[PDB]
Amino acid sequence: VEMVSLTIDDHEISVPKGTLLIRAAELMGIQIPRFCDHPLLDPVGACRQCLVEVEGQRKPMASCTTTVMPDMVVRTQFTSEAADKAQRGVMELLLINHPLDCPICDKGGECPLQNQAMSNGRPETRFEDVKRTFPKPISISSQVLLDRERCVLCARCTRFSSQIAGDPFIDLMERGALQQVGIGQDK
Amino acid sequence: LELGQRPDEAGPPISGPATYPDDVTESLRADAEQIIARYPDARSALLPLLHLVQAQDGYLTPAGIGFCAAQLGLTEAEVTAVATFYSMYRRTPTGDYLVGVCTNTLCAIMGGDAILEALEDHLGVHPGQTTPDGRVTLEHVECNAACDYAPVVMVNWEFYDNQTPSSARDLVDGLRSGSPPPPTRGSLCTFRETARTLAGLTDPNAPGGAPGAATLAGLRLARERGMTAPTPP
Amino acid sequence: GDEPEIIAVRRGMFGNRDTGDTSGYGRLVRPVALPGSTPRPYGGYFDAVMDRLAEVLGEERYAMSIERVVVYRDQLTIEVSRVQLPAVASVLRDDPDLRFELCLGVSGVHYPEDTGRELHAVYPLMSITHNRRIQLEVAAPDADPHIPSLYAVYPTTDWHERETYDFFGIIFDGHPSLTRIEMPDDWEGHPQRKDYPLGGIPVEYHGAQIPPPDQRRSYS
Amino acid sequence: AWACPADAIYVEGADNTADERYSPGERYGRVYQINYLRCIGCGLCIEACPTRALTMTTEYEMADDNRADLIWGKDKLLAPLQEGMQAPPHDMAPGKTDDDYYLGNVTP
Amino acid sequence: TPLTPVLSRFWDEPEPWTLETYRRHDGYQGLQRALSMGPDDVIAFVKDSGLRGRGGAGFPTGTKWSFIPQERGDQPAGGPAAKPHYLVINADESEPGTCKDIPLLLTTPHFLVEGAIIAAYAIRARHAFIYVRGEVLPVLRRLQAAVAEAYAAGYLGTDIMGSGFDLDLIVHAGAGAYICGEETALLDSLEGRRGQPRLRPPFPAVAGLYACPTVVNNVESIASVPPIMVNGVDWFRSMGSEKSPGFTLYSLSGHVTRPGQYEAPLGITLRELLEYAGGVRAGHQLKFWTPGGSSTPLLTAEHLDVPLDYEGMASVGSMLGTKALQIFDETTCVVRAVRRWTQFYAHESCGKCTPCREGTYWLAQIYARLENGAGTEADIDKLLDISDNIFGKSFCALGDGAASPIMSSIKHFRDEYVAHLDGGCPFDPHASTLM
Ligand SMILES: Cc1cc2nc3c(=O)[nH]c(=O)nc-3n(C[C@H](O)[C@H](O)[C@H](O)COP(=O)(O)O)c2cc1C
Ligand code: SF4
Ligand code: SF4
Ligand code: SF4
Ligand code: FES
Ligand code: FES
Ligand SMILES: [Zn+2]
Repeated sequence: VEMVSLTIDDHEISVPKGTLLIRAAELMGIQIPRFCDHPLLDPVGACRQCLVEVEGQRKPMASCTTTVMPDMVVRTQFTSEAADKAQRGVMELLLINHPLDCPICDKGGECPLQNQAMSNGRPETRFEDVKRTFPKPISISSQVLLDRERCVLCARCTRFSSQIAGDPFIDLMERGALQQVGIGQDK
Repeated sequence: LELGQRPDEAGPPISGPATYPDDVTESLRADAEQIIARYPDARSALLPLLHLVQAQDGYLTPAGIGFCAAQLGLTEAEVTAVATFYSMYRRTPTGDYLVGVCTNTLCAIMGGDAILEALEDHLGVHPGQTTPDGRVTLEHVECNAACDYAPVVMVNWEFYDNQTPSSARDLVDGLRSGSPPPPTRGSLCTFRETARTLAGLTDPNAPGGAPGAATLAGLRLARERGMTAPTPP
Repeated sequence: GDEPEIIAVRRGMFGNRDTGDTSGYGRLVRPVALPGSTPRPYGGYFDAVMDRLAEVLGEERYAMSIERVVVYRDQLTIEVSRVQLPAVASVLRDDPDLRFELCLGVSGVHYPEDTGRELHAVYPLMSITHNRRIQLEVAAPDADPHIPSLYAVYPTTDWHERETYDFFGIIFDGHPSLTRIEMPDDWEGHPQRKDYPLGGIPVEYHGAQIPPPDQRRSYS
Repeated sequence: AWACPADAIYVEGADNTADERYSPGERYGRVYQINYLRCIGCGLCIEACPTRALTMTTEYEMADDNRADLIWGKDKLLAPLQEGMQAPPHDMAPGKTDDDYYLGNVTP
Repeated sequence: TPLTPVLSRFWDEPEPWTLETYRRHDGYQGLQRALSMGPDDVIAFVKDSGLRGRGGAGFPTGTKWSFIPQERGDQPAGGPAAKPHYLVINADESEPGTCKDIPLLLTTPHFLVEGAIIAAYAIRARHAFIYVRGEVLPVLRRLQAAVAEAYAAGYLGTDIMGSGFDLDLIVHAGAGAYICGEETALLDSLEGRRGQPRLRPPFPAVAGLYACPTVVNNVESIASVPPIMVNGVDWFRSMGSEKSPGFTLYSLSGHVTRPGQYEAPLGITLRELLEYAGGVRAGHQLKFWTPGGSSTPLLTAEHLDVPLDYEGMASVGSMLGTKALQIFDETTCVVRAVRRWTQFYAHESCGKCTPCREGTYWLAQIYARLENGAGTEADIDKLLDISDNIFGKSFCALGDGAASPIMSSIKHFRDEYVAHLDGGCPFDPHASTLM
């Protein structure tokens, strides 16, 4: 198997060719925030939470979509102010419309959003405007309730229901800020 | 159970008749075979099919979503994802004429916002709503690549250039009651006819479509100034 | 040595000790390393203390005895190799320039994931004359939990070697009588070892009970 | 209960169905027990509450000959129904929402 | 520089859209010239022509065509069988101010048809698609009629001009979505999916339509291909500059007398175009303008002499874009226009990525508060920081385009932005209603 050397932050490691930057950071012990990335799902690069700074790239690169290449130099939020600013701005944008539901949320305590907002988010809000709202919760089946306001539209659910299980009965619907995971009709 | 979106939600969710009659489905399948035949991949026809069903009814319905899903082998909630994504796929009964005032920045401040306000006060109907007569559905549209003609008002996606509040009021009055004033660029036809046209099932040899003043402005200036057209080889 | 001392390997985001609540976040692998060897220019009087200790101890003896030097949060720890502990303790207590007469005790800490070095004994020493202080760290494997007892050098370590034994099983070879001091002599196990269960009972409630915290889910 | 060092609080949430609503919002604590033989009075619980639903009064006289009797349930802990209040199983104040309750914009 | 009409030359004639009129002016002669040359010959011809993309990208068309793998000579085995090549002509035109393509398609669709045939031959694509937005139904009808006429006249189908080339051209009427104009969202919509941009790589040149090699070109570049196949390359290079050769349409619109489409060489400064148009609306002065569509940073009078070419606008910090040239005068509030553009971007965001989806919503609300009396001094800083957090972080360039008006308007008119804090917009909208 082909192996490519690489430098994340100041440290250097070698990983199999085709590895994603987020996976290399995981193996090296660097915790890059991530919502849409999933090891078993094909990368989508939607949430933009996993941005890192890559030498020779003007824009921040979504580590969940950037395949490792030889001699590439990557600086995460731990060693790049630009990367940290990008990640924290993405977190802030991720939280502006989020409901103040942590006490009543079932995911509370086990929420990746809570943890990654603590570790990579602003201490307090700048958002003094009106939050986007949906009727909550809505049942998409006898078993699964959906709270569209808490949805970060990471598409992990839809990407699973399409790639892993061949049952795409949920999909992202509407457009823009109104976009929401849904079943379309009574089905 | 109450599955899916609540009916009273913003951006009206797909609703209406659950299924089409046998004859309606027969005609729809007859058209859909022709639509499918023209693409390397069947699913490529999903957008035209959504237009086709949007012609059978005045708007996208669960019946149309189901028809498209069955035709393309897709599931509902896969067709719905595409359907709800595009604006032209209206989701409430559309009147005989969709009057959309371009309220994008340019057209808006060139007068478009005033046009929209005047029409709202005239028809007494908010954008996106249909007149009680069911003949006009007022809406506001984003830029329609007719900026040089600003303000521009679309009627079933046919242009009306340089519209002033009085001109637009007269236009909507004509559309609602009687004769539809001719589009400045385009041949006006009912919403269903335009929906079928978008499906590619209407004769493309429609009348109208003269270049108009703005499109010629540059050529007219070049002639009036006797400007060297270009650089003869 | 000279490498970071990993006491535990933590894998998965959010400090999950097991598979994890949300799929796809468990692939991180972050070793939990304690602070490693400090670069030589130690801060404050630590430089003087270490220079004096290396002068009193022969270069060979110093290299054999001092396994590591750490300066963390402006506190000096000296990883002293087992066996050599009494010699360096005597040097520290007796050397006029070191004169660490006050040994504050012995603390046991268990690192079940630290191969060959599971049990650490910490000796906080203070020199009143020089108004200095340091800590010694002596590691021992779980298989041979033996350390040289400092009873001759620091009698105050008596009962401490006992408490640390009672709670960890470190044998402190040479102690005058290493008998359990806290737990009953018939007690089985060493409570403060991480493998020893907390030994709580469920909290009783009307129609329900809460298991002890060691049984319930936690994140670290 | 999460913050209690002594595991002295047991709480079970449930949905505020429109037929029977006990608190604003989606969830209410239908079972709430404090084992006062495990309570250490630290006050971490009240510091933990995001709604001020839990306070600590100055009342202290409390003792029983029975272990079970000192596990105080929701009925024993609920504050007395004051003047202007209504039975808990009722709909929210007209033209009010959970945010209004938390912002303090509700009245008898 | 002279206002060079090439594509516009037919216009003002009776029924210029017909195939007969197009032929009357060397129509489809360029296609014959193309077929006389090899497909790689055509690719090199266009590359030497230096025809840069006419959408927002501005990338060289010749190189883009060359990127398609075509197994030229190298055909080791038929088992791989290659994959079909697809030419998609991006007839979508939804960038605010971008109204150059719709008039061209409505008046002389045969320019685009001939260019598309030439390009498909160049990249050896047996199928071509015209993706045209559905809100220009007259353009859809004109384009369908032109394609039908080309089919009847033997320009399409199989054995075009007995050259052995085969091409079936399909006009796809896309529904309403600005984002669909972006490639890999154009392809996603054309495949029957949500018009959301794809993750790149793989790029359309290898994994385009139906996961096959594909090239997406704006209608302007395609329509400019035939005029360069005739008249040669040197003629095209005789306009513009070395780094921006050729001619382009400029969509003068807004507070300008005699607005319309002006076909001019690249690099013509806005001053010349205004002079040709008769200057800004009489009785007012230029306040600001968009060189390209709203996606491009705003420019003011200080840049009125900058050449309208990719290099110049890059040197000024803007992008040439689609040459939308939206013009606004003293009567217009920059905050008002930028709020409307932000509303457009929020309405048009595909919603895929957090930065654009959420930041456009937040910015629209902030601008709504600014135009009203609810503005705050920290609101300007929040606008700038949010725009920074969107620009460069969003998945596609739509987020950058949404941020661009905000950043540019702030940089040029922080004074006006602050003035809005004093109780709202001072400007009277009626003053700008263009009568
Ligand atoms: C949000 C967005 C919208 C776009 N809209 C269009 C469009 O309407 N027309 C267009 O030709 N290009 C548009 N583009 C640019 C395309 O990505 C692509 O570069 C172009 O269609 C073809 O390139 P060419 O002009 O060099 O042939 C858009 C890009 C973005 C990011
Ligand atoms: S519902 Fe789906 S898209 Fe929304 S946050 Fe959960 S996994 Fe992501
Ligand atoms: S005072 Fe409250 S938090 Fe503290 S132990 Fe008692 S019940 Fe728990
Ligand atoms: S920036 Fe992101 S959310 Fe906005 S249109 Fe592009 S992909 Fe969609
Ligand atoms: S996790 Fe990579 S962009 Fe979302
Ligand atoms: S702004 Fe109205 S058509 Fe473009
Ligand atoms: Zn204003």
